[PDB]
Amino acid sequence: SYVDKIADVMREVAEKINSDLT
Amino acid sequence: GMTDCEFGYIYRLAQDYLQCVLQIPQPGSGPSKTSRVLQNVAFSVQKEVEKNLKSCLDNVNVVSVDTARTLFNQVMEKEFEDGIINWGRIVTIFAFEGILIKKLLRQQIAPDVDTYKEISYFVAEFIMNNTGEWIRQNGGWENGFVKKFEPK
Repeated sequence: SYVDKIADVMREVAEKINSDLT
Repeated sequence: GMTDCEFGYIYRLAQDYLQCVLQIPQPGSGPSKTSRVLQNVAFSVQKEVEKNLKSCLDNVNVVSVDTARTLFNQVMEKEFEDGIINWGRIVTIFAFEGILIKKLLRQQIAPDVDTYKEISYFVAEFIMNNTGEWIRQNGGWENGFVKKFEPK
């Protein structure tokens, strides 16, 4: 689904945010 | 505090962020320190998500609040389907409502002055009911999010 493509980018950026804190 | 996971506080956060995106800060001394910290982090995320989804989002015409709500709900369900909650994911919720309000600004068929309040509302609904317990257990906004994301 096209929703999956959006959610995938959201998941990826979210974990970059968590890791980028350090 | 522990009660900042209740609806009213989260709604204010969601509304504050959309008012920042739309460049209509409301009069007063300004938003809370939570909102002030959230606005830079969420906007940085928003610009990156907009970049990484330019083609995908250009193929979606967000012509109404109902379209925005249904899309928001579907994206949120997929994003959180693995059961994982963390501050990065919560920040992306705010970034996504900023994306939606920008697309509504260009494509909404019947604009209403309270559109951003309607978007903020169902955003706060989702945050509270789907992440509120995790937020509370991790210090809430003041003792969790701000402590981790504020300048050192």
